[PDB]
Amino acid sequence: VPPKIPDGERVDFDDIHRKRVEKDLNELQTLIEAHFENRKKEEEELISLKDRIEKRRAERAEQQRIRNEREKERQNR
Amino acid sequence: TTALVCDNGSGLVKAGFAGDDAPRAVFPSIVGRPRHQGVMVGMGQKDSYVGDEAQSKRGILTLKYPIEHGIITNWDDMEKIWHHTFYNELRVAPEEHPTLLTEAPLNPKANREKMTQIMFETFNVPAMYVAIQAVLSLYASGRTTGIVLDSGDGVTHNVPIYEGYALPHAIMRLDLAGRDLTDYLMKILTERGYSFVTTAEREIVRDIKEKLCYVALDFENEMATAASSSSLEKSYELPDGQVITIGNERFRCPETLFQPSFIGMESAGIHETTYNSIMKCDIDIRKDLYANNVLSGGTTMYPGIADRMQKEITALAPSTMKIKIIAPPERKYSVWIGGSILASLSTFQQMWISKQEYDEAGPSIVHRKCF
Amino acid sequence: YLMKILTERGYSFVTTAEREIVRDIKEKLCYVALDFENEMATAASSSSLEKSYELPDGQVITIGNERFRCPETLFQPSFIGMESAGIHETTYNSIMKCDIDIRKDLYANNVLSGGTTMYPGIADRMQKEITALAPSTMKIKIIAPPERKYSVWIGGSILASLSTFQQMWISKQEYDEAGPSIVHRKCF
Amino acid sequence: SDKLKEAETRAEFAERSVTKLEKSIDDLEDELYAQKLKYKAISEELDHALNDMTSI
Amino acid sequence: SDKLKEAETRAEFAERSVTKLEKSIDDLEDELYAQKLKYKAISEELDHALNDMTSI
Ligand SMILES: Nc1ncnc2c1ncn2[C@@H]1O[C@H](COP(=O)(O)OP(=O)(O)O)[C@@H](O)[C@H]1O
Ligand SMILES: [Mg+2]
Repeated sequence: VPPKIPDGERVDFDDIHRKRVEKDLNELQTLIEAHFENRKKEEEELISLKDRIEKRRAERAEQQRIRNEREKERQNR
Repeated sequence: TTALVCDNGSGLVKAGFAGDDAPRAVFPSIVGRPRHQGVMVGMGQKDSYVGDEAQSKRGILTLKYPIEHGIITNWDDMEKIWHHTFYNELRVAPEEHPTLLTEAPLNPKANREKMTQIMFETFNVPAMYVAIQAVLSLYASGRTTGIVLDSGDGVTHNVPIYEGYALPHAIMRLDLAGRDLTDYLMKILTERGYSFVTTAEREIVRDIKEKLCYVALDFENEMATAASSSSLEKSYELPDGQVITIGNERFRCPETLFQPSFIGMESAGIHETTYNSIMKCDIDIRKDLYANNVLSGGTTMYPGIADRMQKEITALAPSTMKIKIIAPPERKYSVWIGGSILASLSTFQQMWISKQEYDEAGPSIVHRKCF
Repeated sequence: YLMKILTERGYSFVTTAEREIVRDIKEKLCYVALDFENEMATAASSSSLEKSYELPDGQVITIGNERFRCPETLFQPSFIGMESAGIHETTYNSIMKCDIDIRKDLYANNVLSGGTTMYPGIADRMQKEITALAPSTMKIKIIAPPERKYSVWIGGSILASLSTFQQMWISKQEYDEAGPSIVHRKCF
Repeated sequence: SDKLKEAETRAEFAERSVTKLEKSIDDLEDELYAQKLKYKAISEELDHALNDMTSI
Repeated sequence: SDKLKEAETRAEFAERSVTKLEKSIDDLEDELYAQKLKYKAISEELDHALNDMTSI
C-alpha cells in the first residue's frame, strides 16, 4: 500500500516571510556596503599608485638617458 | 544532530546541511580517468579525478557522467562521487548524520534499492530517506497545491499535486532534458564550421548553451528576423581564442523543448505534456492547477521561457481560466531548498528508515511504508 | 650551409678538418635577425655589420650578410632545399594537434633547449613569429634559460637523483631473461 | 685577448638588449596604467549608478 | 688582466640586471593580463545587464 503520513499540526507558506523578507533588505544593504567599501579601497588607491609608479618610471627614464649619454660620450672612439 | 540533504541529480551534485538557504558544495558529477601515457615521474598523478577537479584537468581526461537519465548506470563511479561529496566537499563523516537522497519519479526499483544498500553498508549512515524530486520543489515554493515541471539535466518530469495529495496516475515523465539540448546544440553548430567532438568539448558547448541561448517567444518570427538582419549574432571566446559567432542557433537549441521532433523524439513538447498532465486530473481541481503552475530545475532558466510557456498553455487551455507560471529566481536550487525545509521539519523526524529496520527487512524496505 | 655560402666571397673550406673552423665561425659570429628583409636591406647599404675573424693561420676574413643568413635557415628550410616549415611553424602545428583545452598552457610555457638555440636574438624572433601565428588573446612566452646547452644533462641528473625513479632501471637479470628487446617493454 | 673580446661583445649585446627591455617595460607599464584608469573611470560610472541606486 | 677583470665585472652586473628586469616584466605582465580579463568580464556582465534590461 502507498505510505500513510502521520498527522501533524502546522505550518506552510509561513516560512516564506522569514526566508524572503530577511534577505530582501539585509542582502541589499550588505551588498551595497560591500560595493562601497570595495570601490573606496580599489579605485582611488589604484589610480594613486599608478601615478606614483609613473613618476618613478619617468625618473628611471631620466637616469637611463643620462647614463646612456655619458657612456656614449666616453666610448665614442 | 543535523541531517545531510544530498541531491544526486544528473549533471550537478548539490549537497549541504539541513536548515540553510543554499547548498554548501555544488560541483559537476563527472569522473574522468586520464587517457594519455604520462612521462613525468613522481608528479603525483591520480587514477581518477572526480568532481570539480576534473573540470580543470579536462584537457587530458575522458569525462563520463555516472548518471544517464535519472537512473545510475555505473555504480562504482557513483560510489566514488558520493565518497568525494561526503569526505572532501563537506568533511563530515557519514557515521553521524542522516541523509536525504532524491530520486526522479518512475525510476527502476533496483536503482533505489541499490542506493539504499550502498548508503547503509559502505558509508554506514544512521538513517536515510528517499524523496521524489518534485515534491521538494513544491515545498520550496511555499505552496501546497500546484503542478510542478522539474526540467532537470537528465529527465523532465511533471508531477501534479493537490492539497498535499499527489495524483500518481497523472505523472508524465519525459526523457528530454539539458543533456539532449547540449548534444543538439553541438550538432547544429556544425552548420557554421565549428566541430566539437571530444567529451571534453561537450563542456564548452554546455557553456555556450548556458551563456548565449534563449527561448524565443514566437519561433517563426524569430527565424524570419535572424535570416534578414544581424542583430542577434552574439560572439563568444573559446578557451583558446578564435571567437565564434552564433546566429539563429541561439533560439533553435532550446526550442527543442517545445518541439521534440527536432531530435527525432515523437512526444509533445513541455508545453503540451503539462496540459495533458492537467487534463488527466479530476474536473474540480483543474482551476487550481492552472493557476499554480510551478517551474523548477536547471533547464528552466532560459531567458524568456516563463512567457513562451504561458502563451502556449493559454492557447491550449479554456479562455476563462487564469494561467499563472511561478518562476522563482532561485530555480536551480529549488529542489535542494525544499529538501532542506523537509528535513528540518519536526513532523518528518520519524519517517527516516532507521538502520535496525533495514537489518530486519533488507534493502526492499524502501518500497514499504517508509517510502 | 654556412660553408656553402662563404664561397660567395672567395673563402673555400672543403676538408673535413675545416668544417670545424666553419663551425667556430658560426658559433662566434652568426646571429638570428629579428626581421629578415630589413636586415638584408641594411647589410646591402651600410657596412656596420661586417665583422672580421682571424683564421688559425692569419688572413682575417670579413663576414657580411652571411651573419644572419646562416641561422635564418631554421625559419625558412627552403634555403637548403628542405620542404618543411621552419621551427617557428612546426611548434604552432605541434600545439594545434593538442587538445583544445591545454593550448593556453602550452602557449604560455614554450621552452627552448639544445645547443642550436643559443643564437643571439632567437628568443625574440621566435616569439614574434608565434605571436603572428597564434590568436591575439593568448599570451606567448618563451623560456630561454641561460644554461640552455646543458639543459638536457641537468635534467638527466635531476631525474637520476630521484628516489621515485630508483626502481625503473633495467636490471641486468631482467635483460638476461628477455633479451635486448626489454627496452621497448614496460621499462621504457 | 679572446676572453676580453668575448666579454665586451656579449656585454654590448647585453646593453642593447637591456635598453630594449627598458623601453618594453615602460610601454607595458604605461599601457597598464591607461587601462587601469579606463577601468576606474568605468568604476566611477558604476559608482554614480550606485548613487542613483541609493534611491534604494 | 686589468681590462679582463673590469670587463667581467661589468658583464656580470649587466647580466644580473637583465635577469631581474625579465622577472619584473613577467610579474607586471601577469597583473596587467589579470586586469585585462577583469575588464573583459566587467564589460560582458555589463552587456548581460543591458540585455536583462531589454528583457525587463
Ligand atoms: N543559467 C542557465 N541557463 C541555461 N541552462 C542552464 C543554466 N544553468 C544550468 N543549465 C542547464 O541545466 C543543467 C543543470 O541542471 P540541474 O538542475 O543541475 O540538474 P539536476 O536536476 O541533475 O541537478 C546543466 O546541464 C545546464 O545544461
Ligand atoms: Mg533536479
